[PDB]
Amino acid sequence: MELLFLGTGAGIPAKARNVTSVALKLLEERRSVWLFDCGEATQHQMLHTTIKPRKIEKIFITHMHGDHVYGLPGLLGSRSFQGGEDELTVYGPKGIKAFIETSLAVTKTHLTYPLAIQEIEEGIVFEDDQFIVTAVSVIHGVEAFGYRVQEKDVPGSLKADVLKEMNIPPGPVYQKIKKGETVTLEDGRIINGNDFLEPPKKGRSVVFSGDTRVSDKLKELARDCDVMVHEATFAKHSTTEQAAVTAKEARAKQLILTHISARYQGDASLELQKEAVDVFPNSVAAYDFLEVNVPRG
Amino acid sequence: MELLFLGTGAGIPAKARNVTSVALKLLEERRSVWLFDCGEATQHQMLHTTIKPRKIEKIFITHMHGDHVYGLPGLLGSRSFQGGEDELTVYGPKGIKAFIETSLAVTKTHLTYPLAIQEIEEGIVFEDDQFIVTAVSVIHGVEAFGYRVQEKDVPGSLLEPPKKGRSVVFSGDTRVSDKLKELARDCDVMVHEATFAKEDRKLAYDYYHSTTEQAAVTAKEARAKQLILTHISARYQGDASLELQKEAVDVFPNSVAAYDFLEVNVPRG
Ligand SMILES: [Zn+2]
Ligand SMILES: [Zn+2]
Repeated sequence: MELLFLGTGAGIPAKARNVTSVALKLLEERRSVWLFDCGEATQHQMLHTTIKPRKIEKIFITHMHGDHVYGLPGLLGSRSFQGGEDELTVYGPKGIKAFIETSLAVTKTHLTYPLAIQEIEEGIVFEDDQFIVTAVSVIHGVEAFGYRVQEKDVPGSLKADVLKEMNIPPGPVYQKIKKGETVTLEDGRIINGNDFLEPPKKGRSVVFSGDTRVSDKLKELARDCDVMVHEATFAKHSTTEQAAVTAKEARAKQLILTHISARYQGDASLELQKEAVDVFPNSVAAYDFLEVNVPRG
Repeated sequence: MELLFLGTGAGIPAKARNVTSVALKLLEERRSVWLFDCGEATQHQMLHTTIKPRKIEKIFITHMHGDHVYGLPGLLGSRSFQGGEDELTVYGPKGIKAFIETSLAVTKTHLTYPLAIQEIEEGIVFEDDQFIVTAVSVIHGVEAFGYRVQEKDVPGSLLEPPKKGRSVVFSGDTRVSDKLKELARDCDVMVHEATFAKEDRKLAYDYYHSTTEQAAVTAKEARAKQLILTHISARYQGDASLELQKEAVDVFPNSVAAYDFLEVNVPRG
């Protein structure tokens, strides 16, 4: 699991930073990538990476600002042009449906894959046996959402070499053992499946703020998360400091600041980082193509 | 008057070429720039030029395919973000209004300048005392147009010799069209798509595009003075693009394969 920042700017594109988009790579976990926001030229940034449109499974939009969505039509179109056939779901605030459906309609685009669009509300926006994503209205009167991607604890992996070494060849019995069932082997031995499973893997979690302002809702949303990705500036100081205080109180493990305006160049960026670091040591001022690993434990 | 190619690639963005957009720089003639088509990231390409969003006075869209229009919302947005107050007019086929209006409404974008959207029809789309811009239906499946930008002739100045208006023709996306060559009669510069190589007449037909040879032949029969090939598939970049060029050169000597950031001057003949 890794975060690959495709665009870390704000408002409008700059040679140094494209408008916002962060890729949550889950190749090992689901053979896919999930995108958080999708500003114009996001697919162009991807051309400089190993990420292809076909690998994108989901796209989550935090706010209906142009610098967060104008890259969607193009990305959806390229994925179709390239022959992607897997389903893709877009989650976003009200208006995302119209934006997408109207764009694809006027450009006479016929997708080669199933496309699901969900206009979200505070609560659980997606869940399966592996992950659960919750969305929260961060700022009191704002049509923006923060998201928490929570990887669920993973059942302990099977100690297959030990089984083979006990002369228990791969097959149906492996499934029962995996479930913790007691099994009767071909030679008559009785084996307790649980004795052959490693401890469960604790799920990791990444939180995406969606707005520069902070709140208690943000703090609780990010409680004990591995990485908190926050928008540091408005496209137009204490903001960063507050983000850092929030991460500290929420006990997040790492704070990454993105959505940095042109006003901050070169050293200015490092000063932004320093502001956060003074409160929360493990803080980062993201930059385009930065990649952050999210290890278990 | 110069042509600045911002994006010369076909269908989808490639590291080598971005999707379609050609800037007709008229700084000396009108103190502005006109854009023909606006694919995604056109504004990003502009960041590598001296052209700023506020200097864009008009945008002409050949057809509604994404690689020719997805850059509009961003560009219009940036122009506003940056304080532009001059009117901007966007011309395009039916649906262009819905595309732009929806995009701006869902993002609650309030432009700092007046925006006019003209859903065109074959014929004259714009005319003032200085220019006459005409559109003609081309062959591309979806409703598509080709454009001719005709600078009007002017009397000499206090006397100076008269000035013959220059002309530039844009094919947009299309299969070989007679109406195009007919509209492009005696034009100074013809910008024509060449999505496929000479020997790919079949693929060209199927995807409603043209070949290098077909473009060259159009220029030749229309008596254009210069031909510029654009909308190149990612299958011919680097020196392979030179091969495409040569195919054209063989029919029409004055032919050039465009590439991102290529700037071509349009001299008064
Ligand atoms: Zn095209
Ligand atoms: Zn087309």
